[PDB]
Parts: sequence; C-alpha cells; structure tokens
Amino acid sequence: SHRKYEAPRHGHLGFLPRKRAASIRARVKAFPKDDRSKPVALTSFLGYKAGMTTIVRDLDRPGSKFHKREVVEAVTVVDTPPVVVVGVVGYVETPRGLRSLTTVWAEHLSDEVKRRFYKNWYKSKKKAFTKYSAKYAQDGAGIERELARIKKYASVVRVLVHTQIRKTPLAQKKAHLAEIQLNGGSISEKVDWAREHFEKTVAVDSVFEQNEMIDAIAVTKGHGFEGVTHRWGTKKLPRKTHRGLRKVACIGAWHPAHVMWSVARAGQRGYHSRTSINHKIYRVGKGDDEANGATSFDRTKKTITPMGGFVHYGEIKNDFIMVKGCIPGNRKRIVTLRKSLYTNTSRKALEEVSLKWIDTASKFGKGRFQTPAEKHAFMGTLKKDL
Amino acid sequence: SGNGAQGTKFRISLGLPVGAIMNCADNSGARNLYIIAVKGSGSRLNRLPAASLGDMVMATVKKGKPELRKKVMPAIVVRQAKSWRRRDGVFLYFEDNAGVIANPKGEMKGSAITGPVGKECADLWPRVASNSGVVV
Amino acid sequence: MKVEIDSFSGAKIYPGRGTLFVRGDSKIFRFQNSKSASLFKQRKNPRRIAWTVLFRKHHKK
RNA sequence: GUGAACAGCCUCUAGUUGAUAGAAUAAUGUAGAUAAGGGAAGUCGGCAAAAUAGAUCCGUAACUUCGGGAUAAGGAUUGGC
RNA sequence: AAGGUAGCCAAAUGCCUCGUCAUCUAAUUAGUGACGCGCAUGAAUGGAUUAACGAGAUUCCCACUGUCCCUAUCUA
RNA sequence: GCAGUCAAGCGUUCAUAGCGACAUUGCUUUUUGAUUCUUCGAUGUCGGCUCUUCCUAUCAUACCGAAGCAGAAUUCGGUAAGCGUUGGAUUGUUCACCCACUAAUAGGGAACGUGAGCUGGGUUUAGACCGUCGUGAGACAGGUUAGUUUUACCCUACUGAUGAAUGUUACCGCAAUAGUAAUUGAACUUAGUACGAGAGGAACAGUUCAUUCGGAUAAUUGGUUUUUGCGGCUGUCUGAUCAGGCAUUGCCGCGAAGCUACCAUCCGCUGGAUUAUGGCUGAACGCCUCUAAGUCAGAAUCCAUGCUAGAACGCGGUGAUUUC
Ligand SMILES: [Cl-]
Ligand SMILES: [Cl-]
Ligand SMILES: [Cl-]
Ligand SMILES: [Mg+2]
Ligand SMILES: [Mg+2]
Ligand SMILES: [Mg+2]
Ligand SMILES: [Mg+2]
Ligand SMILES: [Mg+2]
Ligand SMILES: [Mg+2]
Ligand SMILES: [Mg+2]
Ligand SMILES: [Mg+2]
Ligand SMILES: [Mg+2]
Ligand SMILES: [Mg+2]
Ligand SMILES: [Mg+2]
Ligand SMILES: [Mg+2]
Ligand SMILES: [Mg+2]
Ligand SMILES: [Mg+2]
Ligand SMILES: [Mg+2]
Ligand SMILES: [Mg+2]
Ligand SMILES: [Mg+2]
Ligand SMILES: [Mg+2]
Ligand SMILES: [Mg+2]
Ligand SMILES: [Mg+2]
Ligand SMILES: [Mg+2]
Ligand SMILES: [Mg+2]
Ligand SMILES: [Mg+2]
Repeated sequence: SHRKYEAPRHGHLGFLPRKRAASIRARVKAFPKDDRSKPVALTSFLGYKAGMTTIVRDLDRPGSKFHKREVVEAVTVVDTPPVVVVGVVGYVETPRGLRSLTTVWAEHLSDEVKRRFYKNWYKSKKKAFTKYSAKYAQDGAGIERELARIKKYASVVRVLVHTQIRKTPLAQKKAHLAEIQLNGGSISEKVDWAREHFEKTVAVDSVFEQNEMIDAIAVTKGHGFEGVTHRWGTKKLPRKTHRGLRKVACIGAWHPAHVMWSVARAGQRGYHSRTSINHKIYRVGKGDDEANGATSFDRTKKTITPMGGFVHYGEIKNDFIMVKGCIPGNRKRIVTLRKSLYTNTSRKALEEVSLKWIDTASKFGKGRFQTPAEKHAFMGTLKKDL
Repeated sequence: SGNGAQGTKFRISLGLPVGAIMNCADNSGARNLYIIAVKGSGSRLNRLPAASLGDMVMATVKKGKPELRKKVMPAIVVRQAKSWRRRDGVFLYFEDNAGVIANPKGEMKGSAITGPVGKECADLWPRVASNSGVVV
Repeated sequence: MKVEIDSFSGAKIYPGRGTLFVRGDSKIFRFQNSKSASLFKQRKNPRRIAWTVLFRKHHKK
C-alpha cells in the first residue's frame, strides 16, 4: 500500500557511486568552448589550498537593504606558484571520440617533474628522458617532424604543465603534472605558442583577473566508512529501537525480491570528485609584493599570512588567488581552477569588488591582534623583552 | 509575515517553534503568547513550524485579561533569545522572547511597547516602529 | 570598518568576532570571545580578574 | 579518618595482583556522558532521562475517624580563619 | 409469589453511542460535573459514603528535561 | 467505485456553457460478497513508525482549449506523474472529526509493501472484575485491568573495498554504457493602470528576498573535552612544606586542535527536438479547409550541454626497459 505521508527522497542520485576517487587530482572533464578569434591563452590553472579567512567590503547592489553598506564574508586562499610548460599534445576527431595523436616534450626537465615518473626515486638510475633528449642533439629534425604532424592533423591542442612544489611549504617534493587546453587562435598558432614556452613559466595573473567567475575542481575530504544516518541524512530511529537506531528500517518491499540501487546503504563518505561553479575571485595576489594583505583603506604593511601561519599549511610566499566562499577539498590538497563554461550576467557577476579590510589574526585560537606591532602597542613590554 | 509587510526580510535563525510561550510586550492586557502557527511557513514531514524576529504568528493568550483568552489572534515577534547573524557579521541576541498582538494587516491592538525592539521587525512593520521606544 | 571594545575585558573587537548582548533594560554589551561572555554571565566582577584592562588600571600596572 | 551511621569514599593488619594476549581506533552496537534556542509539539501512554535531595531557621491549605494529612505547599542560610 | 423501595449511573455495569447539556483546549471518540423509560444499576448474590494507605487503573497543572524540532560530539 | 451512448427536461429566452429523467453499453479490482484451487510434519496476524519505487482516474505547479469568461474570482476540458502534497487536539485504530499553516494539503499499488527492521496500544492463551444468560460446570463477533516479540557467520541481492592473467613498468588521456536535479512562494515596481455605472481590480518584462531539496565547506558564531592543557574545590593517604596518589574520566570554571549545525557559511549551467494547442500554404470537393503532400511557432516533456562512475576480457599517446 502507498506510503502514509509524502516526503522527498534523501540524497542525490546523480552523484553515484559514493566511491573513492581514482586519483587525488580530480579530472577536468570539460573545457570552455574555443573561440579562435582571440589570442592563445590557458583555460585552467593549478594551485594548493592553504586556508580560509575573512574580509570586509562595501556592497554594491541597488534595491538591497544592505546597499552601500559593509558586509562580512568568508574567503578561501589558494597558493598558486607559476607552472612550467614542458610539452604539448594533439588530438584528432574520430567517430569513436577524441584520440591523442602525438606528444612532444621539452628538451630539459627538472627533478620535480622526473620524480612523478618514479616510485623509488632514491634507488633509481634516473634514466628517464635520457634517450629522448638525444632527439634535440641533432638539429631538431625529429622534433620538427612531430610538431608539423600536430599542425597538420590536430583539432584540439593541449599543453603539459607541472607545478613548482618546491616553492610551497609542502614536503612532497613531487610535482603534479596535468594537461591544459589552449583556447584562441588557429592550430598552428597554438603549437607555436606551446613550442616557444618550453621550459618557461606561466603566471596566474596571465590566466585569471579580478572580479572573474571561476570553477573549482578537487577531491573532497575523506571520512572512511560511514553509516546511513550521516552518509545520506536519514531520520534516526526511536530510542526504543532494538538492534540499533542509526539505520534505515525498511530497505525494500517483498517484490521485487531484491534490494534496489536507490536505497541508502552504509559505505565510503568523502574523497569524491566534485565540480563547483560560480566562485568570484576577490584578489589576485603577488608573492614578491609586500603588503599582500593590505587594502586602500587599511594602508598597513602586512602579508596575507595570519599570525602564526596558516594552520597545518604554513606561510604564503608566492602568488595567490582569493576566492569568495568555500571550495571542495581540504588544506594542502592540489586543486584545479577552471574558467567559466558560460557567460554569466546575473548582476552577481560583473560587479566590481573592492576589499576594505583583510583579517590576519591567528587562526590557531581566539586571535585578537592583526600584526605583531599591534600586539606590542596593546600589551606593552613583557618580562621576556626586558 | 503575511499581508501588510513592507519589503522583505533576510533569513534569521529560527528559535520559536510551535508550542513556545513568549512574553507580551504591549499594553493590550495579555501577559504571554502561545504560538500555534507561523505565517508563510513551508512543509516538511515531522518538522515543526518555527518563527523568528519579525515573523507573524498565530497565538492564543494563556494569561491575561479574560476577554483576550480562548481565541486565536495574529501576533508579531519583536525579541528573540536565539542568537542570529546579521549581514554585517554581528551575532546578537536578546534576553527574552517577546511579541505584540496585532491584526492580519499588521496594525497593533495596543499603543505602547516596553523593552527594546529588533531593527528587522521595526523596518518590516511600520506600526510596530511607531509604538516602539528603543530599536535594538 | 569600526573596532569595538569588549565590555568585560576592554579588548578590541574586530568585525565578525564575538557576540552582542541586549539586556532587558536595553543596555548593549560586547564580548570579544566566549570566555569574557561566560564570566559576565557568571556575574564576575572585571576589577577582580587579573588580566582585564580595568584590573590593570585599578592596580596601576 | 570523614559522617547521624555496620551508607558511600580513602588507609593499617592480613590476603590477592587471578579472568588468552599483541596491534589499530571504520560502520553498527553494549555501557557511561554533554548539548545552542524551544520545552512533551514525541508517544497508546512523560517510556527513558532530567529536575528535587543533607542539616538549621521560617512557614504550611482543603479535608479528617481528631490520631492525621505534613518533609503539605512555599522561602532563607551553610567555607575558611 | 412479589413487581426495584432507599440510594446510585453512558459508572470496571448503556446495545443504540463518539448519548444530551456544562466545563476543560486554538482544536478532545479522552477527563470531570450534571441529566436518566437504566439493551441489561440496586441493597451481607450487600447499596451508598469515606480520612489514611497503594511498585494498582485514569485526567489536568507547575517544575524539569535530546521524547521531539534535528541532530552533533567524547570515553571504555 | 469510475466512465460512455440517447435526449424528455433544468438553465429569463436557449436540449447538450454547466446539468440532465426514463432506458441502455462498458471499464476497474484501492469495497464487500460468491467460490474453496494452493498452504494445517505452521508462508508470523491489526495499526503506527521508518524507507524506496511504481500507477494516473491530476489536488498544486508549466503550457493551452471552452463558458451564461467585462475585470477579479470560479467552473468544464486537453497534453502532462517532471516536481511537491504538511504541523496538531481526541481515538489502538484503518476510517472519521475539528484547529491551523500552505502553491496544494489528489487517489492508489508493490504477499490488503515493510515484525531475524522496530514498537506491542488493539485483537487472540493461562490471573481477575462487572452486566445479561445458564440449576450448574460455564457462555457472551459485550465492557474492564495485568500479561517473555528468539537466530544470520551461509547463498544471492545491495552498499562500499582488493585482485591473477593481456612482454614488464610508469605517466598523461579517450568515452561505450549506466546514472543525473533542482523546486515553489512573497514583496517592490508595472498600477490604483487595463476592465467596469460603481463596488472592485490584473498581467508580461525588471528588481530584492524567501520555501522545499541537493552538493560541499569550518574564516566566523554555537555545540562537543582524555589536550586529563591551566586554575579552583571536597574526603583520604605520602610526618610537615613542596610536589603528588586514589575516589572505575572525583567535581566545577575556562579551554586550543579535530569533528560538527538552515544553530554556521558558500554554490546549484543553457542548447536542440516535440505534446496539447494556435497557425501558413493548399488540394481532395471549380468554393471552403492547420492536413492529405509540404510547413511555422510551441509544455515543469524528451535528447544533448554540463555533472558522477569508467567496460576490472573497450581504446589511444608517451618515458624507461636489467649481462655474472
Ligand atoms: Cl536524486
Ligand atoms: Cl559506535
Ligand atoms: Cl451455562
Ligand atoms: Mg574517479
Ligand atoms: Mg525492546
Ligand atoms: Mg581555528
Ligand atoms: Mg560524626
Ligand atoms: Mg538543550
Ligand atoms: Mg540552554
Ligand atoms: Mg501529543
Ligand atoms: Mg503525533
Ligand atoms: Mg520513569
Ligand atoms: Mg445508566
Ligand atoms: Mg460522568
Ligand atoms: Mg436483601
Ligand atoms: Mg515446511
Ligand atoms: Mg518468511
Ligand atoms: Mg517459518
Ligand atoms: Mg501486509
Ligand atoms: Mg519478530
Ligand atoms: Mg520481514
Ligand atoms: Mg524474513
Ligand atoms: Mg497489550
Ligand atoms: Mg485472558
Ligand atoms: Mg551536510
Ligand atoms: Mg578500464
């Protein structure tokens, strides 16, 4: 008989299965549609999540109650050192889907990239790409032939880049390598751009700008094996329930004589691939720039790093991206930032954001001082300094 | 809120579900208000309708003048003990829960309010603001 | 941006930090963290709490 | 020793140190616990849990077989020197 | 053979029945107070009333709370 | 229980806007009977709770046709199950009856879904009371009270997790198939305008918020404390002091980190093809016709874009490949 009362289903069936991701670096499954009447540019970037903080800004939205008034918002900071272009890949359209045709690598590769090709780097002879470099020993005829093949046949051009992990406070030492599609210009122009950038670095400010909507792709925080109550959000059973109450009471009718796929079950929670869109960039920061955490109102000289450093991460010494709201994934995890797949004009986008203040108090407690100088001015001299 | 509201209200954390008893802050003669419903509430299985600052509710007077008892009347919440966050980043709360007796249009049955009144409630209901002494 | 002052301890309050309390007599109280608010609710006197600004002013520290 | 106390809690004499172990800290359990705002809206039903609690002083209704009801109800105080 | 007196009741006893009126609640097949042609109440097959007492059966109120709104966290 | 046919009549005139007598043809298995085929070397029995999916005879939401449709409101009908359909008082109740919110509080199926999922109030063992019946033992599909809810470690299904063999090993990728998601309301403005004698009184576009749901996240606020981190307190024990033990985490206040809450914050895309329906051209049928050939616009529908998984017997590119 029909259920006594109607309620919406628990959970989303489009995010199935709730299994662990195949890799810690989430895949980019869709790039922006190419407009070949534009200069060649990257469509995504790589960074590491450092932490969250708070900002104050004036709201510019006519008709809102808080128009021309200060609002307090949460932001996320991503450490984004420049990436290094070390290759290019061409794809050909096929009735069975896109197929990679040719891969051309740069002449020299650093130890950061080479560590990615090894599992026992400390014992290896480090022979990777030793014979491939000999293809540059001659006049480059081998490299010229492969590049010409990409120009002749390829319909999609992507570049291989890796992060500079040695510039971050992380202890990994092994860089992350990924493909990034090139949008703008003809196929020949894309290949020429990729060839000229071998062994070069690309900065984040050449990809993203202020007041731009971007998408974040990352693997979420893992939590191991989880019961149905927290994994799917089912109602807890009454206190009188024998055999436990953090369960689903009925998992199916008599017929069909099987458990259906749409019934909540206990299993892995977290560590899933996610793609969240429409995250406005609040600041593109420069590592060499002193007063990273300064605004035109605050005027004080202080970096973006809070007092004591970001918890479990460290200090920010490179370029960074400040993004409104929260981002999937936890601190110290590689994340991918992608340009928007569509043009947004909802008046929440295209609005100019001007930061007035950035919180740099300690995140390791109830921090009350923005800078060490402010702390000295308040408490005065202590026994240790006299 | 129902009809008679001027403008919209940003979401405020709910702290007064059905069955809550709040003080009466007007001079109509009632001493407490017993909330039986919330105007504009949604539907969800097992979920109790709940009210916050500035909401219009349906209430019955449990203590007060005999002519005000044994009947259903609309009321407006003006104070809330449950903490809520404003869009300027401030978390705040009142010492008690309080309301005033009104009509469906929002006009107040009484003519004076004792104690502070939340800013959100005053802006939404012009009649409450007129009879209020101190806002926040 | 405006910086407030803790009612119990005299500490600076930056935007978003702490809570705000409105008493029955319509008196407004500010607290930078939950410790000072808890001590205020316990009816502790700031002049007898050694780390408060008021204590230091009273004892000329 | 504490205290009204053969209560609970700690110690002296005397007696044991026995009950398969090591590593890890998922779900679900068993046992013990804590919760913002609301306060029985839960449920057949306040089931379970919470609240109350010692002592001294004050104060104590209907009814009554005059013996009770009664610790009725309702308040205040409590260390150390 | 005599035809239910004194009392008592929709009562653990009333089928019709969620009886009618009043009270209690925003709302009561519940509770209580009344009404009685009572299917089928009733006088040691004991009637009616009762202070005190009850790990008995019920209704409401105050206090109280993770019973619940709506779940979260810690220990063995 | 639901739906047709006929049309005497109702409807100021007017059979068919909306209804419809006397008759008559069906459909359904969400009622109850009829039957006794299966089961008495046992298929756990009422209701509620919890959870998934399906049906459409559609309550609401999308787009339309019709009216005795001026506006507003309502009524009849079509394509439509994509998406929702609640909080409470009394009752064991299914049912029923009121209060209230709401866009709306539509009807049903899945062994009258669901007891090795719960619960055990009811029914339906043994105790006990009452009324009527019986000489009596006892009876009552009459009322009342008290009454043990067992087992999964196997197979499959489902949820997650490894893995031999495709020269070896490593990195970067393709996408067959399967899944898929968002939802509804209010206010301001349009506008006291269209419409109307008046009373009354809209809509498209635009803006700001909110409801239900979903996916993440922990800067902030709140919760949690074996950080047994710091401080305080009682009893006892170490001669005193200092510093500690025990009281199964002794108790109290604060308490970082971690975890976590519409009790916190952020985010939730846009193209094509269609249904109903309204049209174009245009015969059949010298006229007329959206239809026959051809063709336009069109729904919360469909397929893609996007999102999740990646065939462990689908596939590509690239690095390095051992001499005692
Ligand atoms: Cl779903
Ligand atoms: Cl557990
Ligand atoms: Cl007999
Ligand atoms: Mg994956
Ligand atoms: Mg049990
Ligand atoms: Mg922190
Ligand atoms: Mg003694
Ligand atoms: Mg609580
Ligand atoms: Mg509390
Ligand atoms: Mg109830
Ligand atoms: Mg209920
Ligand atoms: Mg009990
Ligand atoms: Mg009688
Ligand atoms: Mg009676
Ligand atoms: Mg006699
Ligand atoms: Mg058998
Ligand atoms: Mg069976
Ligand atoms: Mg059996
Ligand atoms: Mg059944
Ligand atoms: Mg059973
Ligand atoms: Mg079963
Ligand atoms: Mg079974
Ligand atoms: Mg029973
Ligand atoms: Mg029996
Ligand atoms: Mg969540
Ligand atoms: Mg495979």
